[PDB]
Amino acid sequence: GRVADTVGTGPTNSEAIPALTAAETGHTSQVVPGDTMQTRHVKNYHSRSESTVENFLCRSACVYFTEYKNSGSKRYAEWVVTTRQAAQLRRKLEFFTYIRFDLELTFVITSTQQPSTTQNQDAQILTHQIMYVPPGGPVPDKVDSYVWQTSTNPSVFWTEGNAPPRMSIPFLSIGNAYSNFYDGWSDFSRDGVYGINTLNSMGTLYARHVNTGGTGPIKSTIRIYFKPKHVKAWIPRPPRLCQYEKAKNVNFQPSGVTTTRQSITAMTNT
Amino acid sequence: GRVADTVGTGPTNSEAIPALTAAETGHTSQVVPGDTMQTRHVKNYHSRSESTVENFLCRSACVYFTEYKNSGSKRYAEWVVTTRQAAQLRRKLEFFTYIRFDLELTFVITSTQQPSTTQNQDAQILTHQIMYVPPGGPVPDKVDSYVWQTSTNPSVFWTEGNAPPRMSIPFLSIGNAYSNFYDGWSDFSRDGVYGINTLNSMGTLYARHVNTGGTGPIKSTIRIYFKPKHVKAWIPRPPRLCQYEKAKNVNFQPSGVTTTRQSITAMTNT
Amino acid sequence: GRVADTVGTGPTNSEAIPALTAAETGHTSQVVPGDTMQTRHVKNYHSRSESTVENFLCRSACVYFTEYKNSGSKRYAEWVVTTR
Amino acid sequence: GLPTMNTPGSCQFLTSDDFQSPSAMPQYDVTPEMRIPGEVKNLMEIAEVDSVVPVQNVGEKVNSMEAYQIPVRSNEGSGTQVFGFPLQPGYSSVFSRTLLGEILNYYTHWSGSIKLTFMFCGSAMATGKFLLAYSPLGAGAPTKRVDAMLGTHVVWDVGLQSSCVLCIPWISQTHYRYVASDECTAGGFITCWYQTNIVVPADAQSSCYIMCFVSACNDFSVRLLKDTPFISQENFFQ
Amino acid sequence: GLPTMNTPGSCQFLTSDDFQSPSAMPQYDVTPEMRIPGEVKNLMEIAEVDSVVPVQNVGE
Amino acid sequence: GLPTMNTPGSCQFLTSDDFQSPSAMPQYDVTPEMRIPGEVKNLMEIAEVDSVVPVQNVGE
Amino acid sequence: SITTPEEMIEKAKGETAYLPCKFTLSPEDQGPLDIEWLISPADNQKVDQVIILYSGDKIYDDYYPDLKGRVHFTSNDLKSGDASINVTNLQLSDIGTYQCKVKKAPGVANKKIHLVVLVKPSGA
Amino acid sequence: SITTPEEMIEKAKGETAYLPCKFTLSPEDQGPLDIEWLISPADNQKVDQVIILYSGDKIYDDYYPDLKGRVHFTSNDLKSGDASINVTNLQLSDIGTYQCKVKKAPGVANKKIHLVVLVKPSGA
Amino acid sequence: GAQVSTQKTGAHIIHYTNINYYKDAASNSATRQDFAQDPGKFTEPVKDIMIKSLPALN
Amino acid sequence: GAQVSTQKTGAHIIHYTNINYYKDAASNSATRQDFAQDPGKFTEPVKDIMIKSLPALN
Amino acid sequence: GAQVSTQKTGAHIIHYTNINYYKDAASNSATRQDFAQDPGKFTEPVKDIMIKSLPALN
Amino acid sequence: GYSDRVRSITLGNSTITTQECANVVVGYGVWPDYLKDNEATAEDQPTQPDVATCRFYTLDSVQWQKTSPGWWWKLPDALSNLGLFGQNMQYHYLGRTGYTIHVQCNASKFHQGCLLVVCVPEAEMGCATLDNTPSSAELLGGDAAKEFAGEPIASGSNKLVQRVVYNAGMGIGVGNLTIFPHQWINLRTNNSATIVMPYTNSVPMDNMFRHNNVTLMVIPFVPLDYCPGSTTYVPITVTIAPMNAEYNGLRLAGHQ
Amino acid sequence: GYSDRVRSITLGNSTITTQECANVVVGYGVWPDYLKDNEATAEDQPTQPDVATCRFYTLDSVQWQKTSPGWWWKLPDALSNLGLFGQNMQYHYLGRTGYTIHVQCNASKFHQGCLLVVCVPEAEM
Repeated sequence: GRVADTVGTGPTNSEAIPALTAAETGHTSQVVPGDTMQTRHVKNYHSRSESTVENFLCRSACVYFTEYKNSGSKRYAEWVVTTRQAAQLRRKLEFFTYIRFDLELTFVITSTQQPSTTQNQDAQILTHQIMYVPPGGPVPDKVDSYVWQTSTNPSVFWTEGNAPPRMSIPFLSIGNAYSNFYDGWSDFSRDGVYGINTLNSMGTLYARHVNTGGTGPIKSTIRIYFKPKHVKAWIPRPPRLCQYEKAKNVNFQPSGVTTTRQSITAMTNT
Repeated sequence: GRVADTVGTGPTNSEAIPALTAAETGHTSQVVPGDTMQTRHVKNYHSRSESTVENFLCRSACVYFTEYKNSGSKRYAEWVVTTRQAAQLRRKLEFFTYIRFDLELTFVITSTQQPSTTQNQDAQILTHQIMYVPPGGPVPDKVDSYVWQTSTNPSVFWTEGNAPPRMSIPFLSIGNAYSNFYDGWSDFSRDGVYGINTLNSMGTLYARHVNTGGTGPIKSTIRIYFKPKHVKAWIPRPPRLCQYEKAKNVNFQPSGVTTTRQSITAMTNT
Repeated sequence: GRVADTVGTGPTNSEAIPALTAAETGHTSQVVPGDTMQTRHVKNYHSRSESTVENFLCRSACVYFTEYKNSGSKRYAEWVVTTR
Repeated sequence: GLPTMNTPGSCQFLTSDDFQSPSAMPQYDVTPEMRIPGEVKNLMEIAEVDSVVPVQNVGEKVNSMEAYQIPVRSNEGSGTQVFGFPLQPGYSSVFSRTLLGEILNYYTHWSGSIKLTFMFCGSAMATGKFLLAYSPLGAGAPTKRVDAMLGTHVVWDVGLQSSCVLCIPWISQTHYRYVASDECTAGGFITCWYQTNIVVPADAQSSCYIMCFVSACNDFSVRLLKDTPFISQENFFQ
Repeated sequence: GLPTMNTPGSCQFLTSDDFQSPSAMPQYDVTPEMRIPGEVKNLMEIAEVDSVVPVQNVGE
Repeated sequence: GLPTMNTPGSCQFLTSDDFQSPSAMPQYDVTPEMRIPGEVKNLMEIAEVDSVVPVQNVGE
Repeated sequence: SITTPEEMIEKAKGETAYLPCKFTLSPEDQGPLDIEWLISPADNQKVDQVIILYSGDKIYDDYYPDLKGRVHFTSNDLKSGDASINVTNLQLSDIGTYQCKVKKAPGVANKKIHLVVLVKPSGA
Repeated sequence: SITTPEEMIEKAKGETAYLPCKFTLSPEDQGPLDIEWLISPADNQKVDQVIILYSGDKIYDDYYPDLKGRVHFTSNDLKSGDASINVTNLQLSDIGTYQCKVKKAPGVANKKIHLVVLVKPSGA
Repeated sequence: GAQVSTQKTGAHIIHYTNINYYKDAASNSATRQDFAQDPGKFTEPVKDIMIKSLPALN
Repeated sequence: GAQVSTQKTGAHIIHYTNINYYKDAASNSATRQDFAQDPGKFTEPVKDIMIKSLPALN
Repeated sequence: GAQVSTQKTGAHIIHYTNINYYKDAASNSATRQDFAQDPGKFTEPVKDIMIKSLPALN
Repeated sequence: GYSDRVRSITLGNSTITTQECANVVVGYGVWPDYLKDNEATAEDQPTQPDVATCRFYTLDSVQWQKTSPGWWWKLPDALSNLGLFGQNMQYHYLGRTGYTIHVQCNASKFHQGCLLVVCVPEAEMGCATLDNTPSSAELLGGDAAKEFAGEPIASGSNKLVQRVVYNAGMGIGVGNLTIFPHQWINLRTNNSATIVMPYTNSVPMDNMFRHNNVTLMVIPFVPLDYCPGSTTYVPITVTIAPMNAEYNGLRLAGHQ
Repeated sequence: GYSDRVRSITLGNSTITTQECANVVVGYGVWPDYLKDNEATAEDQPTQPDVATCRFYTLDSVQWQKTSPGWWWKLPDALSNLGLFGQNMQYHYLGRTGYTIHVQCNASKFHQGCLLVVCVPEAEM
């Protein structure tokens, strides 16, 4: 894991020309300082461990959050699982064309009492259900549906005040890797929406209150955190320059290649 | 556990007729693609581990839930233990004629304050009792009965806010297996209710509040989750087509064998 | 811990009278079905583990309960320990 | 006390967890096991058994035995179509209620080859030849016999051996396909055509019926358990 | 701290549980055991003893 | 019960933690790995590749 | 539960109807036995009215002035599994739906009998 | 989602506009299908008004008195992925923005069409 | 100083581990696997043995 | 008395540890790694073996 | 079946213990100590090797 | 020479021959046998009558009409009035048996049709009235065949079986009945079906009057057809032989 | 058992079965094979497509009437518009092939008639 040492070199007068090459060939020069100047010998101990692909990707990030109430219209939350709605993790993943990983999911669930006129509020403690529906499974259309029975769908039940709930998911693709980019169509006539496949289909998450607590209104928020683990990745790419616009495509607004300075010899930015 | 490889085959001209057989015999043909076309050789690594009977059955499912209050008329809950009141788990079990399993029971208990006019509500924390009465044991007829003394009946006591209570139950039949189907009677004159035996008798569960909390009214709900473990099963059956009607019998409303399409060459459903 | 097997027996005609005894003596007869009828042989695997004195007695039971308040007259509870 | 630290996940109830737990019934002695015929170890053992396909699932025919019957007859020509349906073993209404289909609807992914057995059920005096064809996706379903002939197919000659097997081999860009309907993992087409006619002598019926059966090959498997869309409920039964 | 995770069932009181627990009376010295006649190990030992049947259990 | 004592840090969620956790999908069989060209093990492998500098970054 | 919980019985005026209610107990059912018969008359808009009760070892008649002295239990031993009743001297004004309710905790069962009384004695 | 969610279409008075709404389903989308078409007219300040609905296996017309009998679905089989509509006998007072809303839980998609109707038949 | 012992299982072996944590025997868990029996002190408490195939009184 | 066993992994091994804590077998965790199969009792339940390359009836 | 491995330390070795608790590999902790590198597929992807002291084109 | 189309089966004082057969299906691979010492629970010495009861009994014939939905027979009960098998059923608490089932139907090379022959363990059937369960007379044909129906049985306040054929009286899809042991009688190939069925139950022995543990079903999937001038009466005929029969618990005769 | 009346023939992604056949005639005793080095004259490396072109193609059917005189098909040309065999015919100066020909006609035990099936080299008409 260590970085390379510096070989000490003395003066030189010869036909060897390490510093002259031809960039046309597609080759990157392997020159070191000793090729073009006198250097001392250095015993370098610095390490490259913090820039492995795993260490670069393996931190928790919030990919999405939403809300649901204990009364009224929106009694449960519903989210198609994806990495493309939050900028910071999407950008890190799109350094690579193809990638395999497992996931650690952590949920941060919090609640807030809402303004009301109801007197004598003595709410009991709230439990929450989170259900994961794989693609193709039937989905709940109301907070009191037989679907929440979860005979075969994994569900986590969690009571407020305890540690946040967490579970692992294996690499889940029908392909040999997830594809971050797809230059093509799903329909053989190419008259459809471009860039859409189902190699990244992961399913849907539903969240509800199991009990209502008390007589007052209460709104909860669920934040979903993805941490990739056991990562393998292929075919590095230029990082995303333009700001993201849509979750389902790469559409952008054009922008300059960097920011400006005053003149070609100016030593500061503008 | 792996699936079988594909043997590569070349062209053929002979008296061997692997693709001609006689379905009359009750035998299912053992043909593979190499019998009827040229194939390459494939090293298949796919596994069948997710369709073992154990992995197919060993997930928690809610079989039943009910409610009880801290005041008023219905002060405790009472449930004869069975798998036949919830559709999803019943259907999975009825793939098989006979089956042995152990159980893991998990209880999800939650409470809600009910509307009232009482002022100054300062309720203390609620503890709950769940009692299991084997068949033949005396049963409580009021929330304050000597039966809740539980000298020999297993009971779990549980305070709200902690992790959900859980316990294991061994295979409990007087027979050598549970029977999912019984084509007969319990009385020797066959003038009784058809399809009733006591090979699946498991007992009764009772649940109550130990303390009342505060001066306000509070309703709790107990959800019961069954997970089978250590499964053995025999004599597979056609899966249930018609919707379930009753808990204690197989009675159905007739229905077609599938849904329709427009014509015998139509490529889509209707 | 297992229970006893059943020995298979055939017909009999003799002076042996296992089924006749005298209860006056205070003795309980040790007769088994093979003494008085033809029986097959049975390999019995049933166990007696759930009726040991320990397993019969070792369950939690509520022997007593009482009440006390945070104010007023009865501020503490007091109980002489007993099973009766 | 041994110094410990609780991690996230502490005190959750995850329905697919696998933990030990105390038994409510200490030292209870289970009834001994019996040797019962027909023990099942794996659901694929069921999938490999043939079951009858409801090919003629048109209108009111799903409320009778006619859904399982495929009509054939003596024609005044040749090469017309007998049936066609798509290779969607979990989602096509042709396949969804077979043994194979009912098992598939508890899973998210499927892979492997499939067998279709046909049994001719005319009189012994009837003869005929049939073309059974599978056409991989990308060009749509064939509409003539001369286009169906380009794909993978069997020419079935009816005789003393009454049944013929078409093997649908696994030809896919992915290792697995979805059970639900999905165009990125389209399966292709299955069709059947008159190769020659049905020919009978006088005093024999010129109309006849074929029956079709489906099962899985020894290379078949399923992934990712889920709930079936076929069973449902509005209240607890009684 | 050793990283741990509490499972469901944590902090319940199940009346047929079998757990260790700290004694309230450290190092107390129990009275020695005596050889008493009639020791019972199993309730079936009682069941195998004859007792008198009330066959004529009619009215008074 | 083994006598234990929870340390500070118990029940926190630290985003750079590295703990085991139960899988929601027991015994699921992942798609086998393929030999794909261009595998990346370390971000420095990217940094050592030449790219074009925008030196004349003045105005429009 | 009760053997045939849904049925219909046809008799003529002046004859006396047998309403069968035969039940079987489960081993779980260990509470005390309660037996209730109630009525919903066809002609009348009154509904769910007790006509005869059995509880705590004894019978209670005298709940429906109309059936006064004309509703009795048919078994010498009711708790063995027989809660059938006889109605006597039938007339048109009692055509309706009779309901038999048997309770023994945890178990609970009911049975509905639709009694039709016809003018002429004839099953057509 | 819907194929081309933003577009503009130009036709002449008396001709009949085709408003394409073609959609594709994801494997996650397993709820029941709902299809709504609403309108925001250019001349008028009324906004977001349903003109034609499809739900629970059947169509519902008769929501906009103005388009009475002149708004229909173009497909014999709508749930296969075609929710396009025809408007007929176009006049200036309907120039506006039409909106196609397709729902099948979890999935939801919409499409905006800006219909311009011109006096003379000419794309210039 | 762990002890390994057999679990209760069915008939047609699997083991479990224990370690005592406390200093008094009265803190240990219950003794649930003592299956010895001796009914002959209650049945047959007679001075002269009684052979079952013979007459009891002669 | 710990038991070490192999985890479920992918194809192109890593182990885990278990110790039983309770006195009954019914307290143990599930049996998820039993991958034996035997479909020949349901397919091919015929008295006379049927060789696939031959005619079924002769 | 514990595994002992080296911790990350400074330069101018100390060990840690792990035991897997679950039955699937996807439950294990991250793989943070894979320090292999191979930049020659991105730098220098040329058919003819290019010796640094020579002219690139001759 | 030899032919695998011919077969002879001899049991007790009876023998059956056939010249156009398919094969023989054996249960779930398991041939019938007496109960062993290490699986027995009843302690008395069993009687094993062995030729008086293990032999072929031929039931009443049944007509295959062009619209026939199909037939069923509950197995202990079908033979319950019939010979010393019936007498031993009547005098004993407990019984145990397997079966050899043989279904016969011949027709000319000019007739066509196809029957499924299946042996269904524990065929618990449904009532037309959802609250009720069917009466004994509706379920037990008793040496006479019971018939399926073509249309759904109307609901009343009755005790009739919900008889419609495409749900097999069991709320299932009838085409999936091939998971059970079975054969097809296809008139152009075959005039006989034979199934050897072992004892199947969740207990080692059972009462033979209270519980019917297997049910034979015979169902036409392809209807009988022929042309005028051909014979119109085509019967089906079932013959059943118990195998390895045993009985325990002798007492006075009856079932109540 | 066995019967010499049944036959299966598999080529590429196609297979043909028959239950009432006679035997198989092989040419002049010679089974088809690729051209060898010591008989070749064209020097370029040949393409050998091998399942894309060596497979069964079924032609349009023909009615046997009581007065039918008979039919003929010239062989390269019959397949010339048909699949990748046709495409490879269209893109190359030179080609070389053998054939498996299979002619099918069923009728009842009550029909009668007799057909000659012949393969004629160089049928100049």
